[PDB]
Amino acid sequence: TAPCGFIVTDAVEPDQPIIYVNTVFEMVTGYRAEEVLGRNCRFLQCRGPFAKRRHPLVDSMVVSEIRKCIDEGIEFQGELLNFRKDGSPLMNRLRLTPIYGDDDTITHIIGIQFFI
Amino acid sequence: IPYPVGNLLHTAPCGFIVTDAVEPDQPIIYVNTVFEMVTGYRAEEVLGRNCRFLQCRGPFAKRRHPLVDSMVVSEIRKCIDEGIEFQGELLNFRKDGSPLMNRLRLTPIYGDDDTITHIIGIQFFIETDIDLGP
Ligand SMILES: Cc1cc2nc3c(=O)[nH]c(=O)nc-3n(C[C@H](O)[C@H](O)[C@H](O)COP(=O)(O)O)c2cc1C
Ligand SMILES: Cc1cc2nc3c(=O)[nH]c(=O)nc-3n(C[C@H](O)[C@H](O)[C@H](O)COP(=O)(O)O)c2cc1C
Repeated sequence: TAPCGFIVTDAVEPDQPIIYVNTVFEMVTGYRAEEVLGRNCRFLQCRGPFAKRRHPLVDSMVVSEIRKCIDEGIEFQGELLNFRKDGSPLMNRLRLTPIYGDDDTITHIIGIQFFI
Repeated sequence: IPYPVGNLLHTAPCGFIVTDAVEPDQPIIYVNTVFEMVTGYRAEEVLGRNCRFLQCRGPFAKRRHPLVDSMVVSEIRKCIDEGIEFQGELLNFRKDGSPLMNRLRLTPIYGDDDTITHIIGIQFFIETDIDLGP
C-alpha cells in the first residue's frame, strides 16, 4: 500500500476543502473519507472529533508557515503533531504541493503525509 | 462492526506515484488505482521500473515514441537531478497504445536528515487532440 497518506483539496473553493483522501490516511488517522470530505484538514490538529480547539502542542509556528505557503502558492514541508480519531498522537511529516490548472490558476493542493 | 476504508476510492482525481530517490534511476515503489485504471498497467507490471516506459507506445515498444516532446523530457530530467519541483504536460500511452496527455507534477520528499528520499508524481490526465489514427 502507499507509504504515505495522500490528500487532495479544492484550491478554488473557500478554505481548501478536502475532496479526496487515500486509504492510508483513513487507516492511520481512523477517520473515514466520508467524514472528512468537504472539511478543512485542520481538524487533525484537534485531539479527536470532540475537541473544539487546536491542541497546545501543535506548533503554531509550523501552522503559520503552512498558511503562508498556501496563501502564496508555494510548496511546503514540515512536521507537526496531529491526532487520530481516538485522540492518540501522530507526528505528521507533511508536504504540500500546489497543482496549477489550464492557465495558470492553482486548482488543487496535494498533501502528502509521512507519519513518523 | 467495522467501517471499511476506501469507500470513495472510485473518486480519486489523479494518479499517484512514488519512487525511491535513493536507489538508482527512480524506481517505482507505489502506484495508486487511478494510475492502473487510466494507463492499463497494473501495479505488478510497473514496480521496480522507471516511469519512462509510459513514453513508449505500449509494452512492446522499447524506446520513447518520437511524438513525445523530448524538450519536456529533458526538463523533467533536470528538475529531478536538481532536486526541484516539476509541472508539465507530457504525452504518454496506455498499455493498449492509445495516447494519454499526462499533466505531471513531481515533488521531492526530504527525509530525516536531510536528503531527498522519495519523489511523488501526481498525474492529472487531460484531453488531447493528438490522434495517431486507425
Ligand atoms: C492539501 C492540504 C493538506 C493538508 N494536510 C494537513 C494535515 O495532514 N495535517 C494538518 O494539521 N494540516 C493539514 N493542512 C493544513 C490546514 O488545512 C491549514 O492549512 C492549517 O491549519 C493552517 O491554516 P489555519 O491557521 O487557518 O488553521 C493541509 C492543508 C492542505 C491545503
Ligand atoms: C515520481 C516520478 C513519477 C514519474 N511519472 C512518470 C509519468 O507518469 N510519465 C512519464 O512519462 N514519466 C514519468 N516520470 C519521468 C521518468 O521516470 C523520467 O524521469 C523522465 O523521462 C526523464 O528521464 P529520462 O530522460 O532518463 O527518461 C516520473 C518520474 C518520477 C521521479
